[PDB]
Amino acid sequence: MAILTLGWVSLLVVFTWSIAMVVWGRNGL
Amino acid sequence: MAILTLGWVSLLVVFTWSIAMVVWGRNGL
Amino acid sequence: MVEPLLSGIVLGLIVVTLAGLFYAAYKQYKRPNELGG
Amino acid sequence: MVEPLLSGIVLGLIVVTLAGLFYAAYKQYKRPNELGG
Amino acid sequence: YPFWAQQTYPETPREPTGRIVCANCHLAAKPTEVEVPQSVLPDTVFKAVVKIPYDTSVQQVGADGSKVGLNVGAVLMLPEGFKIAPEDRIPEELKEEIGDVYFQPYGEDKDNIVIVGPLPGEQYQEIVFPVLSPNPANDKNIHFGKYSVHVGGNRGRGQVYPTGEKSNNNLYSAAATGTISKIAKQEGEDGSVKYLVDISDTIPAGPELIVSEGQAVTAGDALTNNPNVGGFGQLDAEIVLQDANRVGWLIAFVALVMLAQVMLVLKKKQVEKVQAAEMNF
Amino acid sequence: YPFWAQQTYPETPREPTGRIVCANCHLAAKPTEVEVPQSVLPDTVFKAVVKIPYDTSVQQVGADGSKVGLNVGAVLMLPEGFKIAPEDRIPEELKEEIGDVYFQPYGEDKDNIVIVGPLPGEQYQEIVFPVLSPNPANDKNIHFGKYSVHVGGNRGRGQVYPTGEKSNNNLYSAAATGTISKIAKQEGEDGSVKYLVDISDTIPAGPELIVSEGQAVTAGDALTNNPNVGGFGQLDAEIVLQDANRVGWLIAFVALVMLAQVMLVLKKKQVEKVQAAEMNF
Amino acid sequence: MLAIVAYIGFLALFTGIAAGLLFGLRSAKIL
Amino acid sequence: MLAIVAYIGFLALFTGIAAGLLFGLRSAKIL
Amino acid sequence: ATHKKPDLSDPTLRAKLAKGMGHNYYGEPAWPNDLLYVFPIVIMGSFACIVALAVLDPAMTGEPANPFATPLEILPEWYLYPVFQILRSLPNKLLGVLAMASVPLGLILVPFIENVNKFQNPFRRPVATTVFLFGTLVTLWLGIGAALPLDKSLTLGLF
Amino acid sequence: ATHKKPDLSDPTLRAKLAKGMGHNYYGEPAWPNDLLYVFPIVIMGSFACIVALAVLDPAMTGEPANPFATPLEILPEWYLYPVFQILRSLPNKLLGVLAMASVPLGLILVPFIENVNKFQNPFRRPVATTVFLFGTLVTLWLGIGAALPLDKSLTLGLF
Amino acid sequence: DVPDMGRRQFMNLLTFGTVTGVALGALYPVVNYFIPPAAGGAGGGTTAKDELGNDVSVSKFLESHNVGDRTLVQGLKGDPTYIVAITDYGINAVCTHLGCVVPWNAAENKFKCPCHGSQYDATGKVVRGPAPKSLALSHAKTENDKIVLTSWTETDFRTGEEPWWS
Amino acid sequence: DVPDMGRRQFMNLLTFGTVTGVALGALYPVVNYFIPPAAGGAGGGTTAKDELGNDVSVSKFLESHNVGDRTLVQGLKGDPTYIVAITDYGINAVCTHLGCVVPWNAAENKFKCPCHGSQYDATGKVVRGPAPKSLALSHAKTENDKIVLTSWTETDFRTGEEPWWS
Amino acid sequence: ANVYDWFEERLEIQAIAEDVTSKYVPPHVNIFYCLGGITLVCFLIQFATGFAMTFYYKPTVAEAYSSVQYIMNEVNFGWLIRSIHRWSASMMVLMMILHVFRVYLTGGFKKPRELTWVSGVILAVITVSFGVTGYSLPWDQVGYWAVKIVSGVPEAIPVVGVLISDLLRGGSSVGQATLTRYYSAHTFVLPWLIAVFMLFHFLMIRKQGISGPL
Amino acid sequence: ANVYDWFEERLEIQAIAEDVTSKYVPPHVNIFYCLGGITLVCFLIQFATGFAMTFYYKPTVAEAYSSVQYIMNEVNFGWLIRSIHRWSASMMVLMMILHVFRVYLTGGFKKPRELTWVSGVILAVITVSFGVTGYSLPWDQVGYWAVKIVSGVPEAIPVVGVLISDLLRGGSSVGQATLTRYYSAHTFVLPWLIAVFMLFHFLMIRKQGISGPL
Amino acid sequence: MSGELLNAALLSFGLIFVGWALGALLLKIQGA
Amino acid sequence: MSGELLNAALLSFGLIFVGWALGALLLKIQGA
Ligand code: HEC
Ligand code: HEC
Ligand code: HEC
Ligand SMILES: CCCCCCCC
Ligand SMILES: CCCCCCCC
Ligand code: FES
Repeated sequence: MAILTLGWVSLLVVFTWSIAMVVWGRNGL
Repeated sequence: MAILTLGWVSLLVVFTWSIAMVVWGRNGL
Repeated sequence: MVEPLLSGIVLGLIVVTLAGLFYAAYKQYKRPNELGG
Repeated sequence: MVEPLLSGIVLGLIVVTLAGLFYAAYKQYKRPNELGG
Repeated sequence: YPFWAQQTYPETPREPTGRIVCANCHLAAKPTEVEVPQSVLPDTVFKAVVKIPYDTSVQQVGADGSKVGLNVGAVLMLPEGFKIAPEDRIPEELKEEIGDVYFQPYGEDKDNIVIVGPLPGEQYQEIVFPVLSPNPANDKNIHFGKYSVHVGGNRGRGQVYPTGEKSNNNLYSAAATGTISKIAKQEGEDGSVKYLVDISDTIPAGPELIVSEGQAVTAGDALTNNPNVGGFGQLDAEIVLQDANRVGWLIAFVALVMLAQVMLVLKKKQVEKVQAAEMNF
Repeated sequence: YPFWAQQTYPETPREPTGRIVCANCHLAAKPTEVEVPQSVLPDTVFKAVVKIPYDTSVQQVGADGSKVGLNVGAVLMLPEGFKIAPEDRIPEELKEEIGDVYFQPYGEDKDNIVIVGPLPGEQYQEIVFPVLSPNPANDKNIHFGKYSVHVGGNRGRGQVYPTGEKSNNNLYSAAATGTISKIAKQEGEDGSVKYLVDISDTIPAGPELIVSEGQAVTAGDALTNNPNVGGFGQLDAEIVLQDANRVGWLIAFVALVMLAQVMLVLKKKQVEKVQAAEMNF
Repeated sequence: MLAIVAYIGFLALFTGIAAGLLFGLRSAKIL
Repeated sequence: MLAIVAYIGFLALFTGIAAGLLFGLRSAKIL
Repeated sequence: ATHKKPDLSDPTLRAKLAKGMGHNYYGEPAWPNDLLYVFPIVIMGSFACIVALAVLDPAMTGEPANPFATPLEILPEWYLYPVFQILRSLPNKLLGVLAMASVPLGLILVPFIENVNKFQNPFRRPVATTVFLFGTLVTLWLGIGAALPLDKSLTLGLF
Repeated sequence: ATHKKPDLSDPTLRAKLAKGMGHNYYGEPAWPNDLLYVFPIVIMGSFACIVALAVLDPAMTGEPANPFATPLEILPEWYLYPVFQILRSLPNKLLGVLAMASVPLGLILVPFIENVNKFQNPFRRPVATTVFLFGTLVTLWLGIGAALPLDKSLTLGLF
Repeated sequence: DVPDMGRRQFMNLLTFGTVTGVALGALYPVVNYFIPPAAGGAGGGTTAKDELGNDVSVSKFLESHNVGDRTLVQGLKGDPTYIVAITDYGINAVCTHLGCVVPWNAAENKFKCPCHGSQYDATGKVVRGPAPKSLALSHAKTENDKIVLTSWTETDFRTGEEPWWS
Repeated sequence: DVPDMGRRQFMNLLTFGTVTGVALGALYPVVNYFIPPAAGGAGGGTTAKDELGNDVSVSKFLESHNVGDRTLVQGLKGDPTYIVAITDYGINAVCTHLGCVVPWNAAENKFKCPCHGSQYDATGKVVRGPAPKSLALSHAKTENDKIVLTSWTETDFRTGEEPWWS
Repeated sequence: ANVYDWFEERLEIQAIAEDVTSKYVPPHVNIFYCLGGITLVCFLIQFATGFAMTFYYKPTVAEAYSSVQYIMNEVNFGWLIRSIHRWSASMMVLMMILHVFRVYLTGGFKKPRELTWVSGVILAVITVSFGVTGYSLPWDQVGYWAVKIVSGVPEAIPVVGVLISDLLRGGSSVGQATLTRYYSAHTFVLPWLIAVFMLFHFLMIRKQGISGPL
Repeated sequence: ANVYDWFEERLEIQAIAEDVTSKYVPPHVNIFYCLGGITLVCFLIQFATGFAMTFYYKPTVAEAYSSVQYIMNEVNFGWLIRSIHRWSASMMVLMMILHVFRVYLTGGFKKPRELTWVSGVILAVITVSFGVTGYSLPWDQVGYWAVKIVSGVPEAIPVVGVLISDLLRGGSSVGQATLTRYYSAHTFVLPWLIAVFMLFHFLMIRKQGISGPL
Repeated sequence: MSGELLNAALLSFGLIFVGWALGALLLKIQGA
Repeated sequence: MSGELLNAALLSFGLIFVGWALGALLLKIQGA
């Protein structure tokens, strides 16, 4: 049942990472 | 049953007249 | 199903429109308008 | 029906976005950019 | 006959495919025409002409094998509510045009399905139907609109009896493969003329024998010709149950449109006058 | 009891409105909680905890009118395919957590509808259900997806018997309007304690008489208090029958998206280097 | 026959309307 | 607990990927 | 009639004329002479004719669909009569499909074929006009043929 | 980072700046820096989050509609919680309708009310910011109140 | 010689006035089209169906429901109407507060709405809850083994006032 | 120091290559979504219904249809299939020329299509008309008082060729 | 005050008016040059009436025919809206044909207007698709068999034929799925498609102006 | 030859490229200025998945619920398309709210951008209408009673209330007509309306540019 | 089905010329 | 219904700051 946890984790991570890449690409916001 | 005849006649007339008014308004075509 | 009224309208309008277009073309062919090229 | 996940996302994002906007506004208030009017 | 149609096919003379049941016994195809108004007003008597044309100088084969003139028959399937006009509602001229026609419904609660015939073909190549249109104003099941009309028209004797037995008005093929040696005549039961043909089979009078003295025929070849000179033909038509109010308002709207067009053109003329006077276009 | 629920309402413990039938006899409302996983894999044993909390130091009224501790009960409506896990499939720890619970189906072909209780309330305020999830791979009637779970939780003695007769665990109003003059005791049939009150009516032991020596009461006023300290509460939850493949492919897609984002940013960096070198932006 | 007269005069009528409105609005110093 | 590690290192992993691609493509005279 | 001659002293207009454009720079004013006054005449005329047809000859409602009974008559709308004819005349179904697809594709190819010359007038386009009249006559032939028995398709009930 | 200063010697730009426009004439190049490289990051991010939510928490299919059985719970979607609350709190239905209509109408009135000054920064707009925060808090209060019993609406289960 | 602004505006008024007339003439049938057609008046509406949309047989209905029994049927238009030894009037089950279907409680001799806690007596008049008005009534005229519900236009025998549903 | 066109194009290839990968990954489920789901395989498809969509009872069917009788049923997938003392094979009624349902004529011992005049014998092989192929066959295996039609994969006993419908 | 100046300062209406009044119509433009516009008019009619009928038509094998009858017999002016829809559909196709006659017989397809012609052909295919999909929505004999007799045509195509046919009829036979897909095509897909290509069409025409004199 | 020059000479791609590359992004534009765009993204998702579901969903009281179940259980990736539709609907409304937060807290609604704000409010009403109409299409308990409990609200309005309610639910009670009208609203009316007002929105933004720094 | 068809064709053909003639006449009585 | 809600709120609130921090870090290791 770890795959479920990794699923939700993947959601959180893609959210965090989207924000991070927008901040990086636009040079900080 | 003349009203039917006058109906079809009204179709023919509005067709003819549309053409006539376009010819008149655009000065002849 | 074949509709004679509609078919008649189609045929008639097609023929008269073609004839009209060739007439107009003939008019401009006979008397060329400005920039007629 | 009340959905706790969706509701949480709504509330959280609303609060953090409002706070973010006030932060940005505060930054420009402290340090006015060019044409800052 | 049409009453054989209503005998064998009681529910309806029209198959789900749209095919009229007369074609199950009348195997030859001849042209049938119809004349109905494009549109009719409610509670109005109008004329519906079923045309069943043929060559009167060309006669057919009677049951006994001799020539006879042929009779005409028809089935007229009208929209719901439509029915044969009451005689009190029929004008004298139309009465003159109709003649001695016996209009019958296909069954009860089927007044819109009329059967007619047999009639003397030499006097009834055109059958006139006095039809009364229904009225939506006093029947919630009747509405204004375009509806189908199904016509079946028939000439000459049929080919199949209701019992399933063939008639003499037929082409007779064969039975097996061999050599013809039975071209005689004579009878037994009734009168008329019969023919005995083996190679056993029997063919009635009427069809002309195209096989003479000793022929080496095969199974399927034609023993006789085809004496049939009649035929059946069906056709679809359309009729509009029209409302006078619709047409009236239509005429009004058309008049308004034409007036509006006139005003537009005249307005343009005024503007042309202004543009001629001024100079900013 | 829950078996009175399945006795009176055999088809289902859930009314079309979503109301659990226990509320027809248990008239007081107390909070009930549930703990189910957000999602489970197929053919997996998981835990479902029904919480029925109350004050243990507060005791209720027994049938004979004396104090007693109260028992807890519950009905758990699981999605189709779900059922109480086979004991061979239950881990030892979960076995320890469950205790002496007698899981019963509401009826045959209703294994997803489990009833439980009565249980000693002092030891079972949390009831643990060992549930086995179904598997779409070997049942065409089972599909992955989000489904409802309906929970009903109950404390203390009910108010209405299946026969329709009231219990002593009730508030007793009145009968008419006048003056109280019947505050006595005594009995006849069995033992216990009974009270005769007119103005005729009789009230059992349990409820405390709030009416003493000669009161001018009216029709509808309360003769006694409300001894009920229990109650019923229902709640809805949701569970996702999840497919591991869906999640795996999801993770892959997410990884690809993140990689793509990285490449886009790096590309922009390169372009920034070029724009720094050149000068046409 | 009826359709012919109805068509022709209508047409004739509305042409009368157009001309009458033309010379009418002209005489009314509008056109 | 598992969710925490999984979140942190992933994240840590992809940050390693981003930095490694940055300095990597830099050293490969592309960036 | 209001008219404006083309300003042949404007290089922008000349540049457009060289590219076959600029023909909206001269003539009668579009607004309001045509757009505001003449266009509504056309719109109202079209609408009135359509409405009149709709009232005098309303839409027909046939019989409910019957999957086990094929009607004696099966035809699409008129504008599909030619294609249909083709589809029911060619023994090879694939060839019929290709022929059907060839209509809009060939039409699409027309400008790239007739860009060999800049002539617009059909009387200066003898070959193109001939091909067009031929194709039109053939199209009408197929369309009329669609409503007839298959045995009389290449004849239309004539010779 | 690529940046372009505003050309304050261009009267067209100055004329736009005076009208509160022209703010797309300076700064970082839109193309390709933002449009081509950053926008797809946002699009893919949004899509990925939505897809992940869809997979991990799929749409639920309830029970068939029953016109004779009113469910114990009846709520619209979350974004209608405030209005709903209002609708179920006011005894006068007409007043509730008017209040409901007042939201987009008042919002529409906002620019014409705050055009009294050209300030954009909330810290230079104390009154407006105060009103906004108030309205937001009230909106959240109503929204949370919608999911609670009516008896605990003006309290939210607090005091 | 040249028409002034007054004449231009007047001509505009006439012309586009007529055109506007055409537009309205075209617009009337459309507007009426979107307005839903009448269901069918039979003295103010009749008949009463059940949950399957089938007509209710009185003889069969009374053999499935005892005395004092209340049962939802598809009354007027489609609204859930309470049928209550047949009763000469039917009670509308749609709440007056917001419109939830209110269930009946014989144990407390009153209708109790689960939405916001509105209560109606045995006849159906509001005694509690945020419900402002009383449940609507209908003439439950039984005939030819069918229940005919018609619009209650008589005096409300519960409040005395004219029916708020008119 | 400054990336040339080769490096820019290479970086473009990598970046937008990955993005393209994302797009394809998103596109696969959609494409598969629009492709209609499988009906349900039971040895190649089974069962046979009538015009009302009800399952055909063999015992009831044989008591309504005599010997040599031909009757259209909803065979495989929904196609009109001829049921012909039960026959071990069913004939597809959809024409091979263009797909009109061809009626049966016992008087001429053959199927005759009304559309363009195609003819098939008692078994259903083309003998006339523009129809290029023969009518499809299906295994009419009767069992548990129901007709089970399955896909004919054996040798066409009329032409000898492999079934054109495969 | 003055509201017009308010809307002018923001929308820049004056520029629009100048642009509109800067265009002229050359002498060679005759009445046939109306046909395209007339075609559009027909479509607009189709858009209106069509929309109207979505308020009563029901895309189910059980309900379709009955809903059409309901529109014709019970709905206020329903007969009118539907009949208008029929006739204006046929007229749209006819006027489109006549329009093609104009364009070809004036050589208006040549450089640089090739993309307008191509866009046009696409528009013709889309319009015919409207016709075909609509024709079968009443689910009467005519429409149903119009589908059945043409749904099997793409199967002639070697490798992707059966797939195409299945995608078109929503299965391997004509039924409810076919009706659903045809309705989606008819009231969602084709309106948007024809909107996009009409937009390209008109934008290109306005950009380039009408072709020159003959 | 060169195809690009061919398309360039006609479409004038160079002018488009110049116009696009003439725009710049000012320093004050931060991440919150993405929200509007994000909202659009959500809608595009709604447009795609929504369209997809019209190939299987059936707007009939008999078929609706079953068609939804069919989409969830039988259709390839149907569960995905529908779930995505749900979540992206909710996210569209949320992102729209956050976007309004941005606009108001940056004063971007003031002169001369009032019509962009008004257009925005209209867009919000339209979006919420999407939500309300879609919510009831499965014809489950939740959606059906969501309609029933709100369909009688406009009746509070004195003279035209009952008429409004009747127009909304297609009768004097909630039933099949209500579902039909809600489906037309949801898949025809609102998409076109929101297209028009989004168009005005975006055209006005592009015309005026983003508001100035704080 | 030839009568009504040919009639419709003939009418839709000639009414055009009737309208053309009427428009021309109006132009002549106008003085263009 | 308070646990999952508050959890979702907290996460959707703080992950923003985590991403902000990560982006800032990438910017610093970049050398912007
Ligand atoms: C992500 C980081 C961002 C940022 C910072 C911005 N956007 Fe958007 N954008 C989109 C559309 C349709 C418009 C209106 C039409 C148009 O302007 O051409 C905009 C507009 C803007 C602007 C103003 C532009 C100007 O000329 O001043 C700004 C400053 C802006 N946005 C910031 C569409 C999208 C989109 C998907 C379709 C996405 C993703 C974004 N935008 C993201 C962002
Ligand atoms: C096969 C070709 C073709 C088709 C089909 C076509 N167009 Fe056109 N159309 C053209 C071309 C090329 C022009 C420009 C010709 C010119 O500039 O002289 C044009 C011009 C027009 C015009 C302006 C001039 C005029 O003659 O009307 C309109 C309006 C128009 N089209 C609308 C439509 C609509 C609406 C449709 C279908 C729904 C359509 N067209 C279909 C090729 C086509
Ligand atoms: C109540 C107000 C409002 C609503 C609701 C609204 N808009 Fe906006 N939006 C604005 C205003 C005003 C601007 C311009 C502000 C500026 O220039 O700074 C804007 C800007 C935008 C922008 C560009 C800048 C940005 O911040 O994204 C986009 C894209 C956008 N809106 C899309 C949408 C979409 C899509 C919707 C709904 C479907 C929507 N908006 C709803 C008022 C609104
Ligand atoms: C058959 C009648 C034709 C009438 C034509 C009138 C115009 C030429
Ligand atoms: C309830 C868990 C909250 C975790 C928040 C982490 C980011 C602040
Ligand atoms: S379809 Fe059977 S013959 Fe043409």
